[PDB]
Amino acid sequence: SQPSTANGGFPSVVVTAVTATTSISPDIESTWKGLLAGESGIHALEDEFVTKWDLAVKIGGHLKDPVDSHMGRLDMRRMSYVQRMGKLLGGQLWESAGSPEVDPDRFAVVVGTGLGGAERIVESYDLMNAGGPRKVSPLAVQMIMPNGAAAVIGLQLGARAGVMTPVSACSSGSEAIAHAWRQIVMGDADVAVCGGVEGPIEALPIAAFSMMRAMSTRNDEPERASRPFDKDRDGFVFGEAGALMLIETEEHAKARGAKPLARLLGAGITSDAFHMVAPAADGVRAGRAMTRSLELAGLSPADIDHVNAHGTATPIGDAAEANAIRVAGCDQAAVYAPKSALGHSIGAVGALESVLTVLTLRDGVIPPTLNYETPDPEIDLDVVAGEPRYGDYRYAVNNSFGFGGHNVALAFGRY
Amino acid sequence: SQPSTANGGFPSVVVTAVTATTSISPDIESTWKGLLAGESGIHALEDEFVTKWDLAVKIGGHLKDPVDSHMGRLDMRRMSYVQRMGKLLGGQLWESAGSPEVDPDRFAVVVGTGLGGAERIVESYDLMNAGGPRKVSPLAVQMIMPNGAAAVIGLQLGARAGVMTPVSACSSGSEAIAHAWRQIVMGDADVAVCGGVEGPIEALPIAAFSMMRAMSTRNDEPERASRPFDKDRDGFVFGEAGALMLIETEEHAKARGAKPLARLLGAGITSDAFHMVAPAADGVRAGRAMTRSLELAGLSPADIDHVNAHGTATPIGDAAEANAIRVAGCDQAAVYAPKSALGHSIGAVGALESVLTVLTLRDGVIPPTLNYETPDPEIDLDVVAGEPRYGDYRYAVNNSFGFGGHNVALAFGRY
Ligand SMILES: C=C/C(C)=C\[C@@]1(C)SC(=O)C(C(C)=O)=C1O
Ligand SMILES: C=C/C(C)=C\[C@@]1(C)SC(=O)C(C(C)=O)=C1O
Ligand SMILES: [K+]
Ligand SMILES: [K+]
Repeated sequence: SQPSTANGGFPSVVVTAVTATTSISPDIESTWKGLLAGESGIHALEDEFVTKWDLAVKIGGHLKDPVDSHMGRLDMRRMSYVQRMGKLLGGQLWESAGSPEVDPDRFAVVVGTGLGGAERIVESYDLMNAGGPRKVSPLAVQMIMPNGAAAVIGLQLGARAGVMTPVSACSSGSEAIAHAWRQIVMGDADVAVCGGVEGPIEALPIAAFSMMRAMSTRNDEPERASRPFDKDRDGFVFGEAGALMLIETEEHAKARGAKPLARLLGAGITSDAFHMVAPAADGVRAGRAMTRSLELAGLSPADIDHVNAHGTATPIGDAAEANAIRVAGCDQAAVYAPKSALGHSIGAVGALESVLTVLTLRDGVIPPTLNYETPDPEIDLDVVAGEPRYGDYRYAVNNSFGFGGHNVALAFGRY
Repeated sequence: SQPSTANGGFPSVVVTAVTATTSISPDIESTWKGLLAGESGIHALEDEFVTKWDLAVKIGGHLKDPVDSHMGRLDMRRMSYVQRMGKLLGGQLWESAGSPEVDPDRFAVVVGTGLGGAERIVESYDLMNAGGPRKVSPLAVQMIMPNGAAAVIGLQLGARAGVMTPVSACSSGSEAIAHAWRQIVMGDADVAVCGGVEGPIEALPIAAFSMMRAMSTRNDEPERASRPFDKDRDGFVFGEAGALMLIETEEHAKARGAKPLARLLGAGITSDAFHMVAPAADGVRAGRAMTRSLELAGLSPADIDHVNAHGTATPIGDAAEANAIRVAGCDQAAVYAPKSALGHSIGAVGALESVLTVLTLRDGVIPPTLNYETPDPEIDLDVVAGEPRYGDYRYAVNNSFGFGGHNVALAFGRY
C-alpha cells in the first residue's frame, strides 16, 4: 500500500500555534474577527511615491502595525526588512506556543519569501560608490541572502534539524509549510516552524506587476478593488503580510499539553511548464497538486468541504483556478478568496492563507469573500459571500499558485 | 523498520547524466581530465574593476567559456545571467541524456542559487529613474525572481511534477539535489533535473566576503591561493561555475537504456543554530547531516571511502568540517577539496562538487587537492594530494555547508 496520513503510513501532524501580521491587525485573532465582520485591509495609498511616479495603481494595504515600530537601532543595522519581520513573528509564535523547550535536533524552520533583502543591495551598492569596498558591511552577506529570514528565525529559536527557504514567487509561504511537513513525516524532525515573510509595498513591484496588466486600478473605491471571482475583477491588489505556524507531531503535541488547532494531512507540489508568468488555462497541473495532497492525506475529493482559493482577482488567474478545482473533483466545496479583504503578499500570502484555513476548521466558519456581487458565468463556484458562512467543515485544501507556474496545495483537517 | 535505500524501503535512484561549466572548461569531461592533471581554474583578475575599487582580492576563476558567448540579443532581453546559465546547462544536460521523451508529470526540476537575478534589480531601478514606471519591463518579475533559473529550465524541458528553488547560501546546489531525491523517493516524480547556478565574479560580493576576512589575498601566486586544509590557508577564492545532473529511478533508467554513472543513496539536511555566518566549531550538526544521509542510504560510517569536502580554505571553516567528519565516524576516508582547483561558487558549488563525487565513483579516482603542502596538526585528515589517487571507492559523501549554518550531505554509491 502507498503510505498515507489516514492509513497511519505518515505520522499525525498538528498545527499547535499560529501568528500573523496583516493590513487589518498585528494580532491574528483580531485579523480573524475583522474578516468575519467584513473589514478590508485595502485603502488609498498615502505614500508620496504614488504621485511622484504617477502610478496607475493608487491602492493597497500596509500592515496595521509597522514591523519597524518593534525595532530599535541595533535590529535596523544588522537585518533586512524581511529578516526584521521574521524575528518579530518568530518571537510572537514561540510566546503563544507557551514558550516550550523542545529538542533542538528535532526542530526545523522552513520560511519562504518572494524576494528577500533586495533593499539592502542598493544600500550596499550606494555605500560602495560613496566611500569604497571598506564602507560595505561584513554583516552584508547575511542581510543580503534570500535564506536571511529563515536563518534568523532558526537561530533565534534554536532550530538544529534544518533551516530551509523555498522560493516560488506567490506560493513560497505554502511551499515552506509543505516542506516542513515533508521534513517531519520523513523522520527528520518532530516539530517545525514554518511560513512566509515578504517586504512592504514598494514602487518597483507596483510598476512591474502593473506592466503585466495584473493589477487592479479601481482607485475611486479602494476597498472595492479586489474582486476575486467576480465578473468585474480587474487584477490583484497588494496587501502586506507575514505569517508563521508551529507544526508538530500529535505525539509531541500531546506530550507537552498543547491543544492542536487543526491537522496538516498532506501536500502537493506540481508545475505548469506552460508560461513564465501566466497559469495554464486548463488548470490540469494545479488541480493535480490538489489531488496529490489528498492522495497523501488519504482522502477523496468528496471529503473536501472548503477550499481556500489562491484567488488573486485577475481575469485569467481565477478562471484557471476554477478549472483546477473542477479537475481536482472539488467544485462542490465552499470557496473563500481571502485576497479580497487582505490583498496579495507574494511570499507571505500562501502562509497567511494557510493560517486562515486552520482558523476556518477550528471555528467552523468561512469569512465572506468581499466584493463578490456578480458570479462569472465561466466560473460556477460556491464562493462564500455576503456574511460569514457557518458550516460543518471537516477537511479543507489551501491553494497557492505562483508565477513560473508553481502549484502548492495543502490539505488540512479539523481536529 | 525505518525505510532505507539499501533495505528497499526507498526506490533505487541513479545519476544518468551530468553537465557543468567551470573555470577550467565548458565541458565536464574536460574539467575532470584537467583536475586529474592538476590544472587550476584560478588566475589573476584582469577585470578593470579591481584597480578601480583597489580591492584586497585580485584573484579568482572566471568560466573558461563565458555563458553569454552562447546568448543572442533575445536571450539577453528576457533573462538574468543566472537564468541564461540555466538555459545553457539544461539544454546541454538533455542533449547528453540522449534527448529522451519522459512523462512530464513524473518530471521535477530542483535548482538552487545563492542570489538569483540581482543585477536586474539595479537595472529596473535605473530605468525607472530615467523614464518612469512604464520604462520597466513586463518581463521584469520573472528575471527578478530567485526561482528564475529553475522556472526557465522547468519550462524549457517540460517538467510538470514541480519546479523548486531551495536557497541556503553555499549549500543551495546540494540542497537542490537532496530535495530532487526526496521528491523522487516520496512518489512525487520518477526523474528529476537538479543542481545549482550562480552569477559571475562581481565587485560587491568580493567586498562583502573580504570584509568578513573570509577571502584569500595571495595575489602574488593566484593558483597557489586556494589552500583547503593546509596549515597556510588564508581564506576562499572565487571560482565561477554551474552544474546540473539528471537523476532518475533505476527502473526508469533501465527502461530507456541509459547507463547510470552512480547511485544517489541518501541526503541529510541539518542546521547549526550557532552563528549567522560562522560554522559551529564542534562540527556536531554538520556531522549529523553526514549521519542522516547514511541512515537513509542504509550504510554505516565504515562504508564511506571518500569524502568530497566543502573545504573553503578558511581557518575556521576547515577546522569545523574536520570535526564534523570525525563526528560522523568518517575520518578514515580519502578526502578531496575540489575548491582548491575550482574555487568557490556559492549557489552552484555544491552541485558541481556532487558531479565531481559521481565521477570519482565512476572512474575510481580522486584528483589531488591542490596546494596541500603542510598538514594542519589540528586537522588530521587523509587529504588526497600530489598526484591523483586511484582506489576502490564504493561509497562517498559529498559535504556542503553554507552561511546561516546550513548543512547538506549527499551519500552516493558506485554503480
Ligand atoms: C500558476 C500560476 C501562475 C503562473 C500565475 C498566477 C495565477 S499566481 C499569482 O499570484 C498570479 C498573479 C497575477 O499575481 C497569477 O496570475
Ligand atoms: C555551517 C557553515 C558556515 C556557516 C560557514 C562556512 C563553513 S560554509 C562557506 O561557504 C564558508 C565560507 C567562509 O565561505 C564558511 O565559513
Ligand atoms: K489560498
Ligand atoms: K563537497
